[PDB]
Amino acid sequence: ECIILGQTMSIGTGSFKVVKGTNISEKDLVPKRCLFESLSNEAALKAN
Amino acid sequence: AYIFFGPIYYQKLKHMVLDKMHARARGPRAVLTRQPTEGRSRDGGLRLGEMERDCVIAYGASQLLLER
Repeated sequence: ECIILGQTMSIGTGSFKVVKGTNISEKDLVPKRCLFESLSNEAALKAN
Repeated sequence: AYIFFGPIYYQKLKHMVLDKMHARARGPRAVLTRQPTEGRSRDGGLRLGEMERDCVIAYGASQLLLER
């Protein structure tokens, strides 16, 4: 019922998957930030 | 070795290769069409039956099933 629907069968060759490594590190995946909320959270709690 | 030589009455039959070479690329009315003299001799043709579907399961080739 995968050759009728045109799907790949679960046995033989389609018993696994190949996926491609992105070869990326955690240094490029950083939340870059400069003076966004450095004071907008500071000037909202003074005596209120 | 000594070789057995002499005449034999041979005979040429029907069933030549010029009216049996049959091929097809894409679409109906195949481009290499044989002569239409079958006479209760439909031996499948350019098909892929369920007996041939069972042979490629034993190989395990899953990407040839979707292609054919």
